[PDB]
Amino acid sequence: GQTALHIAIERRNMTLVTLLVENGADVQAAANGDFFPGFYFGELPLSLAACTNQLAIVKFLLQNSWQPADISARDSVGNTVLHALVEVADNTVDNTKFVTSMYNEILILGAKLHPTLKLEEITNRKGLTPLALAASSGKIGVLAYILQREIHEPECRHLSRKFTEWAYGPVHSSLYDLSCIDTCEKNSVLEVIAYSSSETPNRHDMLLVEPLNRLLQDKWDRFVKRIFYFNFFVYCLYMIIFTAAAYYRPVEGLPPYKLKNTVGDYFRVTGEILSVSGGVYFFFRGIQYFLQRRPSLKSLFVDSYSEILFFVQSLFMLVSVVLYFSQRKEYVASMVFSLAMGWTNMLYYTRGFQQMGIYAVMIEKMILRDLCRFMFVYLVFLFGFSTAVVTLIEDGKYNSLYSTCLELFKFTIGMGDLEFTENYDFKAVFIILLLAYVILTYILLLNMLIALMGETVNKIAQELQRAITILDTEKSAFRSGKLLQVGFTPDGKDDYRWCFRVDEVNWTTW
Amino acid sequence: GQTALHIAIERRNMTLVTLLVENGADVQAAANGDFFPGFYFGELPLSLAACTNQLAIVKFLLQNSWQPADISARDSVGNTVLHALVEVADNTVDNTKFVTSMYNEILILGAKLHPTLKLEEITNRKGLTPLALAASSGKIGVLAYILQREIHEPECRHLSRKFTEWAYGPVHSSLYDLSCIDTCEKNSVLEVIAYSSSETPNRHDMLLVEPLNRLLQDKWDRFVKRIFYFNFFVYCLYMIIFTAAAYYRPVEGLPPYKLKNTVGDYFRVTGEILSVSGGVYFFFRGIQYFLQRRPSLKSLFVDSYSEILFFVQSLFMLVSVVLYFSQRKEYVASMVFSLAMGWTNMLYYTRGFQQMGIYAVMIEKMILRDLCRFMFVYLVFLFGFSTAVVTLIEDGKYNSLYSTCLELFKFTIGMGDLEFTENYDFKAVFIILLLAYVILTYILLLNMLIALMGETVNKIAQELQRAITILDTEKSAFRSGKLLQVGFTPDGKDDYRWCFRVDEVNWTTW
Amino acid sequence: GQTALHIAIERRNMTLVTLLVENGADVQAAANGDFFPGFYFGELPLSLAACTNQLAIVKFLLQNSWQPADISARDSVGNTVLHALVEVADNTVDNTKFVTSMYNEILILGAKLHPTLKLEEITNRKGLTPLALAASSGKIGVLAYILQREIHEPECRHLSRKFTEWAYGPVHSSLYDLSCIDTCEKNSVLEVIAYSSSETPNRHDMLLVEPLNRLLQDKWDRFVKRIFYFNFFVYCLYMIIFTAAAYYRPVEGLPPYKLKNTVGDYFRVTGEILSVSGGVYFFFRGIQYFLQRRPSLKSLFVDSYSEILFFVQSLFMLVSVVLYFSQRKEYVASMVFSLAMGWTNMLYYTRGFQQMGIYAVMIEKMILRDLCRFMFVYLVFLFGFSTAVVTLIEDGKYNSLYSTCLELFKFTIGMGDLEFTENYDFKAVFIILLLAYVILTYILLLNMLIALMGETVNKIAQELQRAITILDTEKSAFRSGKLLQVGFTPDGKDDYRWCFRVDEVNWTTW
Amino acid sequence: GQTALHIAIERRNMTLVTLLVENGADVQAAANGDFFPGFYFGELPLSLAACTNQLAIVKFLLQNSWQPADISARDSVGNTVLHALVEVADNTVDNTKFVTSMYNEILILGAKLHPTLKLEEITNRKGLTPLALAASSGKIGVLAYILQREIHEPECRHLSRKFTEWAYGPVHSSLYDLSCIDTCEKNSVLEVIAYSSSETPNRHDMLLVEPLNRLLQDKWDRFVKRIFYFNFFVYCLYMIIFTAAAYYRPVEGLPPYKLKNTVGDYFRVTGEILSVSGGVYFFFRGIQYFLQRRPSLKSLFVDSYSEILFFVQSLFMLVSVVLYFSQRKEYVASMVFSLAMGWTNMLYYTRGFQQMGIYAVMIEKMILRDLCRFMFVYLVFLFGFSTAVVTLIEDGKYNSLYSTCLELFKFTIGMGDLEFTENYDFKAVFIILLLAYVILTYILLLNMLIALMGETVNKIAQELQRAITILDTEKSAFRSGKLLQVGFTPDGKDDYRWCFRVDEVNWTTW
Ligand code: NA
Repeated sequence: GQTALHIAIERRNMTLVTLLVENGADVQAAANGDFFPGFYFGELPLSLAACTNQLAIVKFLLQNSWQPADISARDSVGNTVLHALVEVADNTVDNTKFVTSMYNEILILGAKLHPTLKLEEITNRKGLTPLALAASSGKIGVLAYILQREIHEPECRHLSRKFTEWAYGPVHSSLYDLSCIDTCEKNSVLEVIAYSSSETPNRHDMLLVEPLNRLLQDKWDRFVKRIFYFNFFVYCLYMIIFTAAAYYRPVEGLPPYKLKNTVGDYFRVTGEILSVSGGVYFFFRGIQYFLQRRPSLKSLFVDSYSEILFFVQSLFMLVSVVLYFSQRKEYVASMVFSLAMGWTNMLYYTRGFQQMGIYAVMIEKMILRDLCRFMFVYLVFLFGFSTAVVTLIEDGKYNSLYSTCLELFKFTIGMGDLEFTENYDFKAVFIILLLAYVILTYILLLNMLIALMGETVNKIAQELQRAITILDTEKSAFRSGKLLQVGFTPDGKDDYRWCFRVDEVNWTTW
Repeated sequence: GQTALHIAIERRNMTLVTLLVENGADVQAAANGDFFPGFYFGELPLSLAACTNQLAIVKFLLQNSWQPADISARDSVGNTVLHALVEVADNTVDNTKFVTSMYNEILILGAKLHPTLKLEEITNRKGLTPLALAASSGKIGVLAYILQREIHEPECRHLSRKFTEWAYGPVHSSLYDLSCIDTCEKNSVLEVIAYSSSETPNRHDMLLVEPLNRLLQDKWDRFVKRIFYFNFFVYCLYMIIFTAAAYYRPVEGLPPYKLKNTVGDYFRVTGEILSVSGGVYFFFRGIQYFLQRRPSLKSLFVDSYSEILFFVQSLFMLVSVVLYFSQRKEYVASMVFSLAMGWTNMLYYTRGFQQMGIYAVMIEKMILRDLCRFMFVYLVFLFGFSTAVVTLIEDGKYNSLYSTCLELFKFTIGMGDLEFTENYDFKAVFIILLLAYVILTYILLLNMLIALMGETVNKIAQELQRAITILDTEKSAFRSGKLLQVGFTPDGKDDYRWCFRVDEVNWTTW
Repeated sequence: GQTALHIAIERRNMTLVTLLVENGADVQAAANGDFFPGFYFGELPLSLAACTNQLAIVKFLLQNSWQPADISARDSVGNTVLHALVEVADNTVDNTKFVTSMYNEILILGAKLHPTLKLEEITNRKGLTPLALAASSGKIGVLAYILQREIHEPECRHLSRKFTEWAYGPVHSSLYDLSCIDTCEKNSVLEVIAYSSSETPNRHDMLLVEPLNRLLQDKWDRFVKRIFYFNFFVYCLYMIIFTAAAYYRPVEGLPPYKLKNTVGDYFRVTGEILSVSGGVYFFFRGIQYFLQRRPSLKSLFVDSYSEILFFVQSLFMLVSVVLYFSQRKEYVASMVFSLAMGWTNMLYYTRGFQQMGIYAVMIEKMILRDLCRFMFVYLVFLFGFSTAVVTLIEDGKYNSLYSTCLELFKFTIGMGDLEFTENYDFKAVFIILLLAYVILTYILLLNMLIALMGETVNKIAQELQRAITILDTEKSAFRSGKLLQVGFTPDGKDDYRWCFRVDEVNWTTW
Repeated sequence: GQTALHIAIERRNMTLVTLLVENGADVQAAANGDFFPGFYFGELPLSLAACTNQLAIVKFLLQNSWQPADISARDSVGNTVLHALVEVADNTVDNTKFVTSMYNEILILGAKLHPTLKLEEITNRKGLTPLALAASSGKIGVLAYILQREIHEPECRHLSRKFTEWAYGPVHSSLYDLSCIDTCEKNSVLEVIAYSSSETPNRHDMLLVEPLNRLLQDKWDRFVKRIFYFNFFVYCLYMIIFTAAAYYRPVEGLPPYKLKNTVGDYFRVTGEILSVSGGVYFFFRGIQYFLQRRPSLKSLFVDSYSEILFFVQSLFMLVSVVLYFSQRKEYVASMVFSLAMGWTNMLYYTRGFQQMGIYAVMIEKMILRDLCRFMFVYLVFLFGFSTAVVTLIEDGKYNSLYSTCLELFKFTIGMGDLEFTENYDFKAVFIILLLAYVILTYILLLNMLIALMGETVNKIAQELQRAITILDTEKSAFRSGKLLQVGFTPDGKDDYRWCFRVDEVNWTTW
């Protein structure tokens, strides 16, 4: 699908390009090769020039007597030259510098040639703006350049995003464009950075850009602290009510239980109803959370490992209700399961409280990454050695697998047991096997712990929990801007862009 | 409240300032704006010039035909130009360099114009000298510059603080001004650095400046070692006497106890009186310590966590006396409480003894920061799981909460208990709950310990206990200087400033 | 054995060398001194010049009217000038640079003078090419230079190994010579790097050179994943069959056991036959592995510590069979030993699964390096203290060594025992000895663990498991190349060298 | 005591010094001031000039028409100019460079003016050569310069210490002067570095200088390996004999024991005699070791902590003999004590065996530095809490201190005990006290371990055991040189200086 102009752009023989354009060959068309091993640039000469160190060629292409190159052209994916430039970024110092410079130059040139049109709002077929993709794909450099972009040339000042409302000696106040940042209402940058599954390279590094962290802190201190505390208090109240109702369970038999006229019975019924309603609410919240987020199965356990616990607790409560209305005695078992699991899940609110711990990330390094491994290996060892031992046994209580495993389990943990290291032949063989099993398992545990410590030392000497907490609570006085005035457009109309006031104290470069 | 001269100082159009002053507009007045978002400089043109890179403007302002600018002017807060310069410091290399240079230049110029006056002793309304505020607010750079300041120009040599009594080849001896350092008797710098609540940025970094550490070591080796050892010995004697008196408590009944003529009874009465007197003394010492220090409630536990223990021990002893003189049998309980707590508090003297341990700071990282967290979480888990278990129980001894919690406590710690994992339905449910509880609690403990180790490795690869011990013991042969002679004043009078002899061995720059 | 030309080469008096050669003295001969304290260079003037900063002298020697120096001469060891240059490399930046430059220059010059001959294929008496020795002896720099060598001069382009099939803007594809790399079929470089005993300096650092890692990954993802999973599955199946057969062992007496017509008996016989066949297969695989590798006795335990376990398991199974066919009752003991050991050896497949753990190298730092040390020291302590204690004992059950050691063992581990700290004189002496023993042993354990952690922190902050797994499984759709065309030889014949396509995305130096 | 010439040397007015010397004032005399706050230079103008950046003045002083300055003058301490220069060194890069240059210049000048005299052998009143003091006082730079000193000027080449017997291309062999290094027979440098108490700054850093480490390794591989192994074997034999003799102790009563004619009795008597002789030998070796070393009391435990153990073991054996020949039954107790302690002391030979452990220095960081601290604190806690508890007790078995402490000891370690948490009032008080005691003690232990790990990580990331082992075994085929020839003296006599051949492979600077 390649055409001569594409090769000339690649060869950069600007004489040949000028000769091809002098006849007026073409300036758009498109490449559609399977290769286009491969390399993607937007299947256009405009994008090809913009992406491969061509300022002269792109300047010549965008406007010319024979056939001006439309800058608003949308490709099969809708990849505009700006969106293609975003797609090509690779997060390198030289590459980042060059791509930011190219973005600036192309934007200013397009504005100067066509001031009425605004290329920033252009979106692809998927329905994403170039900044939205820069955030989704993890392009830190392009995002950093855009979020604090500024233009110092008349007739295109409107394209800038950061300004300086007033400067005073050392202190000077700067304004930031929050449009498409806090509430884009469609694919807000914060939302995309937060939602996006955990494989993007620099999800954490992209929430430290200047406006974002301050915006999150402002939202927090505005309302989210109160929302979080209210949720914590109401959850504690619900758990206390559930515990009180479950403690006073009647022992007559085979529910349902008939209401007896008394204050205690009325209170018990009220508490039962409230607990069931709360469990039902949790079930619905979890199911619709899953519906609207649609996370990857791989991310269910690595991420969002608390919502699953809440959902299964709700499942336990619902199963308890079902068994309660079926004349069964296992409703109590299900109820106690749910109660204990809720008391455990109360830990979710440990966050939002600095005092409770700053480095609570080892929970994820350990409750799965090492606990599950150790349990698996230990169970395999248990089964194998128990089978060997029971095979060695002649008769008695321990010629069965379960009895032998239950006691080989006891020896290991120091509970010990009644010494059945006796009453059979091959005494030395049995003692040797027992020693081997106990040693090996404790060796394995010792390794898990050594690995934990060795990882934590540099995980803590090499390097956002609230960045997610704030958004989730927000999505359980929510503007974060005031519609300032930053001049006018190419036309003479007041421009309003939800500026976020920020003031920094500086004491040099006066 | 801003006036044209203020703007001109900000704009730095020294032509415009010269024109404004040529008419003789004004050179003092004051700014009083709510803003004066904000920025503080001393609400004067003199301070404004001194604080914002103006040497020419300040030189022109301080003296001029039309209206010389009084350098001794005191503002609403009493902020002199020097005190304002101290207030503006932000602890940056360039900012520190500039502010120190400005301080030097302004001091020398003011001395030259008005040699009789001494601006250093000037104090604000609060009653603090500029050095005192530099120490209180945590301005390390300004303090470091001032403490070892020196002037190499005749007619202003008196303003210097560091000198060179005699230089000998490699070795040369320098003298340091200790006025307002060791015993200012009002707001001594050491005292301010020590008292100041724990939020100042660099309280530790400000006790390493050259004179201070040597001064503290000299005071220590002079007297404080002996004072500390004497206190330790007398406390041990008192504790031994108290233990001996408490051991021989009579068992007759319902004090007070009538004196029986015998040597043992006389000794017992003497010991009881001495112990009560000591407890009373501790109570008074603690109460008046609290009165004269008035620490923040937030700093009671983080800092001064031993004085609180001593005070509560004294409270226990006093309550014991009160119950003793009321015909009650709980005086023994209170007495044993106080005795045990004093034996524990004996640890306070572990400091002052290098040999006992250099890195004993983990006490603070752990006895509160992790012990309290773990206890809280473990108690919550205990309550929830015990309620669940007792709800599951049908009848018997363990259908009560306390009996179940007392045994669920025993399983966890390896004491175990008589196996009540029996004699009821839902056996598997109970065993599952028990396993969950035990596991979870030990998982939590394992995390606390991992966090401890991971924090300690770099707390000990990244970075004063005696700096506080020495001052406190001093405040339970206390001069640290000898009134040397360092020349004369602008007048012809001998100058005495409590020089502290210091000699350093150097082998370069000859 | 040294001759004047050798000294002149050492002295570098190129005038004297030219005068010696003008008469036509000689250009080959050989040195044979015991010294040739010592220094090896290939016992030739050609090699001596090439190895000691002589380009002019080597250029003059290789060709001259009087006596051209044959470059293909082979010495007593067969050390060609190229092979000698490889032997002299010492892995230093300057030395590496110089030796690579000398190799390049000598190769190109030899090709230009004698294009028909190919010096690369030349091999020593041992039967190794220069690259093979560079890999065997651990010469990283020479290997790195050779593996990605390239020549930019006509008439010798064939000597190059790396090419550029097509370059496209940023992306450009390069081809690598895999001849003598993947399957040399004689002494392949990968094979030599892997086999070579563990004393070579940089066995790990030599498997990161550009082509090698990508080649290993390609082989893995091609077939080795499937081979490994198939082996794991079949081993699990065999172990399950063995366990099932061993569980149902009859209890009649004194094998062999007569076949009773029933489905269960048929299945039991089938399982027994399969298990014996598997053990026999493992025995043969291990013995022939040892035969064909012939590792050092020192490397048996440090390396290949799993094959030994498999072999001894097979030995246990064979001994079980032998005792089974001899009317003995210890076949069961041998069978259970083999069963347990196989269940343990199942851990070998933990590798090949990232998820199970990345840092599983501490196994080697600990299962031997610390476990064996601790066991040895603890057993010595046990023997000494038990002898002392039994000597102290007067009469009773514990006047024998075994009874005392069995109980001194119990005290230490917290099992405790029936308190025999009673019923004899010198009570305090016994208690003191017991305390000493217990303390000392736990002190020793505490040290082993401290050393483990202190080593692991920097072993994990300072710095291939699959590099060996892949080769071993390969040697349990195996080409890794496609016979590309890279031009022609000095003659006009198509050249085929098993190119490995590789494409790298680069965004600079255009 | 200062004289005008001293001041002029200090002022460096070489015109004034020339004028003072023109009259011929004096060139020796001496300073004797109490100051000579202070600064020591050798109380001479020659030493003063040499020590304070004076080459011109020292050159003028050493020789002049009026009064040549004797360079061999010895002061009150005998401080020659060279010895004074050694004394003044402070181990700084600039100071080290300058002092080495001054030493070189003064030595060469003194040799040229007076070639017959040799200033190196000059010794102070204490009887030490300048190199000996450089080693004793910890002057690393001066020692490093001297040990590999070289002079490239005829008529003074003899003063050099390092030479080059033969250079061959890359490899070149250098010879080192071992006189006064290996066996000075008086105050050998190695001996001084080893003996010297543990306060010298860089005892370790001074055993890495080029000749010393190679010399130690050569001595080791020559004989010390065999000596060490022989000692280990003979000690093991003696311990086995002692254990066998002690096992068969007769039980008749009240030694001495009459000899009964039998092989067993003869063997028993032989073993007893051998054991007593060995203990006696150890006692004598230890006492005379202490006599000839005379270490500081502070260094007895920090250093040489194994010789003390051996000596006390010998004391136990001797006391056993004494009680044996006095008709007492405690000879057995003493014998078992000595036997157990010897079995423990066997650990001393763990060194000399790399395999047993490289980082076995934590023994010293822990067996004293933390074990003793923890034991002390724990015993204090034990006493205090036990006194409190026994005071609380009313009657029964535990109204005595020992019974209560013995059980409060048991609770802590998990042995537990028969639950006496019962049968008295103030139940809650007792339980609270018990919890407090147990917690506090385990908290303290946890801290000791945390400190251990935190210290070991950087003690092992920041930085000789055999350096001491080798010397001690040597001092339980001992030349290490061969009397090479290195030219002649200023006279025409062959010079012999025990050269140590050393050859280094170098591949640059040809
Ligand atoms: Na136990």
